[PDB]
Amino acid sequence: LISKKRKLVADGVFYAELNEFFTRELAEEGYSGVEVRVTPTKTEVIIRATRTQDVLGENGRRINELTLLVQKRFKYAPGTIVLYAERVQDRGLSAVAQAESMKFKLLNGLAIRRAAYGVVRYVMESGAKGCEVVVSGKLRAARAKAMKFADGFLIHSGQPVNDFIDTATRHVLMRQGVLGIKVKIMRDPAKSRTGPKALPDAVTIIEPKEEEPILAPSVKDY
Amino acid sequence: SGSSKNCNCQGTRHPVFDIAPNCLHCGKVVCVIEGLNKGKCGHCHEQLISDKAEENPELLAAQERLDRLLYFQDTSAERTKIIDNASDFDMNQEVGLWGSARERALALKKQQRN
Amino acid sequence: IKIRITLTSTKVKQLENVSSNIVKNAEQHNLVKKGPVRLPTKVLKISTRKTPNGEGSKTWETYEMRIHKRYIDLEAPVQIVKRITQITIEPGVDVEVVVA
Amino acid sequence: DPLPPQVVVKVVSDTWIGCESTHAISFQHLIRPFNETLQTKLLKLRPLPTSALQNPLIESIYPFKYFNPMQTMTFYTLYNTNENAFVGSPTGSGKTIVAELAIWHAFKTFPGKKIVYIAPMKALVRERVDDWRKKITPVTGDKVVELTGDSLPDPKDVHDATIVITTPEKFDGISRNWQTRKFVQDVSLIIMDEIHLLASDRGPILEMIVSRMNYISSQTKQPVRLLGMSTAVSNAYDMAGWLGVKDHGLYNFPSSVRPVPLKMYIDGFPDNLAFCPLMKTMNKPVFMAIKQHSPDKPALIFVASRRQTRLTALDLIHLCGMEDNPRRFLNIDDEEELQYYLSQVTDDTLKLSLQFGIGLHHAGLVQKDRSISHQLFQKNKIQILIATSTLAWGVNLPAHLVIIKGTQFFDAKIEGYRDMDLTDILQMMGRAGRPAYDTTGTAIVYTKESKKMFYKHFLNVGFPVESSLHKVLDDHLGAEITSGSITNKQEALDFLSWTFLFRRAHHNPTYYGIEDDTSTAGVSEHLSSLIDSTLENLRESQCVLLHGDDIVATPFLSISSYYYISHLTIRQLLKQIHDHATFQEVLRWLSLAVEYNELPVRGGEIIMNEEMSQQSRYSVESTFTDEFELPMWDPHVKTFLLLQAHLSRVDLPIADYIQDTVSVLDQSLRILQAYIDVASELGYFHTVLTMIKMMQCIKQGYWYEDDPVSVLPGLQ
RNA sequence: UUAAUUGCGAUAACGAACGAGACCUUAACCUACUAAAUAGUGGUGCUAGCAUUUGCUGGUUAUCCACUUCUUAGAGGGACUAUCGGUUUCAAGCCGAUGGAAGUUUGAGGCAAUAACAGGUCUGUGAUGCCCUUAGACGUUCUGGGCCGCACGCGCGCUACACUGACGGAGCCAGCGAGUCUAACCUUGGCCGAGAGGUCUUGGUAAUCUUGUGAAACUCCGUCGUGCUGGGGAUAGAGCAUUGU
RNA sequence: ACGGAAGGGCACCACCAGGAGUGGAGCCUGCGGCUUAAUUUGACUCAACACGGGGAAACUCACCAGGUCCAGACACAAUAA
Ligand SMILES: [Mg+2]
Ligand SMILES: [Mg+2]
Ligand SMILES: [Mg+2]
Ligand SMILES: [Mg+2]
Ligand SMILES: [Mg+2]
Ligand SMILES: [Mg+2]
Ligand SMILES: [Mg+2]
Ligand SMILES: [Mg+2]
Ligand SMILES: [Mg+2]
Ligand SMILES: [Mg+2]
Ligand SMILES: [Mg+2]
Ligand SMILES: [Mg+2]
Ligand SMILES: [Mg+2]
Ligand SMILES: [Mg+2]
Ligand SMILES: [Mg+2]
Ligand SMILES: [Zn+2]
Ligand SMILES: [Zn+2]
Repeated sequence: LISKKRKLVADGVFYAELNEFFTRELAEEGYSGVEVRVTPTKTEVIIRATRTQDVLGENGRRINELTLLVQKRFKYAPGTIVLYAERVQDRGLSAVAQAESMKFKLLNGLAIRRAAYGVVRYVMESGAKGCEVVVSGKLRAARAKAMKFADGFLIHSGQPVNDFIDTATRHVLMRQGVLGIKVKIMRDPAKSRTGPKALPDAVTIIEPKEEEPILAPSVKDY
Repeated sequence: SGSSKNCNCQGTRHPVFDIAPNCLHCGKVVCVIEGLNKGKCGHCHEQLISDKAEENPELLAAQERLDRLLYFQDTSAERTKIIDNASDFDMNQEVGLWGSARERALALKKQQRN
Repeated sequence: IKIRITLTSTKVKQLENVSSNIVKNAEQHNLVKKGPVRLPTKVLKISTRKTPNGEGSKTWETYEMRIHKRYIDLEAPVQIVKRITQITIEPGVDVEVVVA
Repeated sequence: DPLPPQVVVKVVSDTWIGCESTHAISFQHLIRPFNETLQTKLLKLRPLPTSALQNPLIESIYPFKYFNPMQTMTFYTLYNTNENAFVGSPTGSGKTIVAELAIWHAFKTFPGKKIVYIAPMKALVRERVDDWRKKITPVTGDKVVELTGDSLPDPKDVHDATIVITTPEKFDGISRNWQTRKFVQDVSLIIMDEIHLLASDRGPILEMIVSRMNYISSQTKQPVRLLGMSTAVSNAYDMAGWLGVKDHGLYNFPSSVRPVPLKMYIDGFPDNLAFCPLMKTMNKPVFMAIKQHSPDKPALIFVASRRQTRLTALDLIHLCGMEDNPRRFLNIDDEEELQYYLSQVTDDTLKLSLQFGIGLHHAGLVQKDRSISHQLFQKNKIQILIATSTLAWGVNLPAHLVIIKGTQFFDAKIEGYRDMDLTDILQMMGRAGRPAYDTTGTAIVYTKESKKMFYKHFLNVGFPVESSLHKVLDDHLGAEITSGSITNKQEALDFLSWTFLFRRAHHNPTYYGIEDDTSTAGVSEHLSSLIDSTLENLRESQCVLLHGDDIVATPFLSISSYYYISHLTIRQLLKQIHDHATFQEVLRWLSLAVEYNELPVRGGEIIMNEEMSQQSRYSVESTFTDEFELPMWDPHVKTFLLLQAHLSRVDLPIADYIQDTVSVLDQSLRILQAYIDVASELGYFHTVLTMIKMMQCIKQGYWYEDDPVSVLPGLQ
């Protein structure tokens, strides 16, 4: 018995707690976000990752223990919580996955300039309208500085930033300190299919069809 | 209990009364709620419970196969099996003899005897 | 029987969707039906300083969470109200039913 | 049974390492129709045997005192209540005693009623009456009158009849007259059996009947009771929601519980023979199976086609030679009595096959020859009862083993071989197992490898029953609406509302061909488009005139009830009628009926068809000319020549044409009746006079130039 | 010319991108749609008071009947400076009047570009490199102090220095919010006590109960009277309770 | 970039026309200073000073006078029923 004012708040924290658990466990499984759907007597959780086999494993081994891990912490009875595994559509258009790819290249000794252009190039090739990757920290020297890499064009103000831009931030641990990674990807409004299909300032006019003058009063009887 | 709530579910949504499963007069099924709150039939108001040679013979025979019908339903999990002519039917109870192969070493010993 | 169903989701467009098929399910079944009642919107506000430290001009941020709640009343035998609850479940729309 | 979290499809290379690609598919499309209702066998130990019925007349009959245990829920639920209930009864587990609950239901409340029974095939009709002529009528004093296409009883007998058994097609014709036929007013309960055949051709005929009583009950404001008699049906909820049953009562028992347990075996045969060579490969394994599984007990084999009824007998008898007794299990010790039964055998296979203990039955024999294979099996004289799949609906044969001899019977509509539907072979297992004769029964389902896995997975589970009305949906739309009940298309949506189609169309849009949207709104325009299609496909027949949203019952549509009308036939011959119709002209018109297109034209019949074309009084080449010219293979050409042979009393070259002629002559009277009503409305007196000369010639088989005196017996 | 590199334009530039704007939230307008005992309105029932002659004020949850004007919404509309008069290469635009619920981008906000500060932050983080400590350890925990200490200098503030007042009686009006489950929250009501407060219950997981939050400033009738005075309420002493070991 | 250089346009964190105030008094509170065993510390013009969501009796607590515990995983060697 909990009031709806506190129930929804406690539901969002459950989503928040469950979200950070996966990003710390499936960090090498390409975790790309989670969704929680509540049904009476049956609670289901949808995991979205790039590698559906690793999340599942043989006989659903990984998903079973992950489902069982949630059971112990949240005091949910067996048969009430069930986890799913689903691939992420258009992996090039998800900022979280591409943020991991940027982190992956740096830890292997790859150059900062070439690797940064690699992330933005794949995102652009995947149909994204715009992409921006920001790297900050001690790059080649003790004196820290920021290096921004971007392509296409990204809006910065107004409501459509929420609609069209996905932002991902991933800390990177290196021997010289911490390098910050920020990734913003702007998808094409023409493929949104949820809400707005274009920018608020885009006006498209249907071309009228010309028709020659009849030049004579005539009747088509029936 | 004296409750006047006539539960005419006939066992659809409630467990049936084990002692009085039905009405002996008009066949109405009496559940546990219907049996508890009243000992009389819901429909024809007949008493449900009164306050082998002698018994009718084929009446006893009817429940013999009826219990088998319940037994068949209870034991229907394995009745769906398909014999086929391509199934190995390992016949092992739950494991291949603890995942260990020495029972056939006697056959190897027998072959050494040969 | 006086069946009452309350819906307390945050996002409204699906909440209006869930209350859309329920109301037409009753009339299509020829059921005495009470219209949906939309309670006043609950605005949960948290105001806090933006800065983590104590330095800078005193800029304050306000965050809002909206709670939209409706209820629909139904009067019908149990065998049709029991065939309502198991359906019309969509993500992030809390649904409960109370009897009598 | 415990649903997994997901369904996983894994593809892996065959040479490389790690070349893996996995997909996890979720299924949240789980709605209440997507379930198995079922009923667990509960503890209802004490029955109500006979004496607990409170009627001495009924208790004095039916000497069965032990009450049917497999009626666990049923017993007296429908004995007193007036609520519709659905009963699923696997095998012959009460098909007779439960069917008599109609009298127990409300006949005591109001006697002298005409409750109507319905059976899907006329084979059931004969046995549903003959068994009850010494069981109900002599004790209840109530007569029962058969209503079929071959029996035309006096209406007074039908009005005073108590029970009526009728196929759904024949009930349709009398049900076309609901407005003016005062006979149909006493319907309080309607009972029909074997109702899961909606996937078959005759299912749509029965399906549209149920919606009729729903409209009758709705407008007239009194309930009409129903009762569903069938076997285990997967989608019980959808049928429950269409039959109009309430929560109190639903009978769904699986095939697991039966009076006799059933054993089923699967075998595979190579995939390099299409239909023909895979009888020699399969005939021999049948012989070992019969001996292995049915040493001294009856067997039963179901061939694919009519000719395969012979071929299996030819090889099996041949293979029976290479063992102890070639005439094994003849069960005829008396040689003098042996020749007694062989005397009545007519010809062909039965003459030289009945001595081997193997019986044959197919629709090519004398009407008594079909029975002869049964009485011998009735007292277990012959063992093998090789027959056609059409015999799984008629007399209940107490056999032990059923053999599916091959599979994938031929279909003429697709000019190819198609998988057998999972409605007939499932019922075909019901013949296996003899109640109170043997403990358990066996079944074998020999099939090709590609279909071998399919039957292993789904034979026990079964499939949902589907509605196939939308192949003939144009025909039966005007069956109930031509009376003038609906004038606008807005309520035309309501006319189809309580049909079974919506119970599966919205639930299973994929089966019916919907591919745009699976939602109820998405199907709404699709189902309306079919309704729009139905009315527009009637426009080119100039039977209905549209005034926008309004429809008009034109005189062409005036004759749609009171008589069966195929609609599509009207437009074909609409531009041919004239006042001065000649005898030759009408003879062409009679063979032009669409209903005659079902007549099969066997291979090579064109050679013999051409021979009698010149021998006929009116040759086909001189009759079917220009736009009306037809190919010689077409059944219309064959039907035209068959009628002339009957009029001229010309002996047919083969006995196969005789059966076709009987079928042609069966519908000759009713088809010719259509032109009488059409010409009467137009006032063509000359045409009407010509009509009377036709059936007189057809009935006596003599030409109009022949002397009617010669028709008398003893005169050539 | 605009709030605007906002536009008209000119033109060795053409064509674009970010920002502004658009967008989003909120405030007002609808006797238009769907409504709503968790909001009301009118009437019909039972009933209290006065006039009694037709009324007025009311009370009434299982007394109903009908409605959504007021109240909440969901889906819509509504404003684009509309019409007109002036001024302007007579272009963008601006001023004025009428109409309008609304005409300073309608008001107010959210978001809010590039380049930077060696701005703040290691005391929010199990975010951190390096350094220090690493077992009478700078770790943790327990007891008691301190962060309040007072010669003094500053900033953010609250009370006023009075009759546009103070004090005593009555009049009596808001809106944004919040509230208990393995807890003990918001508390109406009866009783006791100057008061603070204490006891027994009640309703509420909440448009329904606190709550019409009967708030204060304020309104009216009385006392005081230009007096560091019934302005002012620190500085000090004694007593009564609550929070909490 | 700067100019006590010019030109054009803007802003009540600018001014005019004013309003209400702070600075004067008492007190709450933060900062410096002094004191002390400690009076923990960050921030030095706008862009700190009712700010660190900092309204600290114990906790918070980081300072002081003292007393416990080890939560030193794991590996290696030693003592050793
Ligand atoms: Mg009253
Ligand atoms: Mg003008
Ligand atoms: Mg603005
Ligand atoms: Mg920080
Ligand atoms: Mg301090
Ligand atoms: Mg300040
Ligand atoms: Mg208020
Ligand atoms: Mg004073
Ligand atoms: Mg200004
Ligand atoms: Mg001034
Ligand atoms: Mg002041
Ligand atoms: Mg500034
Ligand atoms: Mg304090
Ligand atoms: Mg302290
Ligand atoms: Mg301490
Ligand atoms: Zn019950
Ligand atoms: Zn009874």
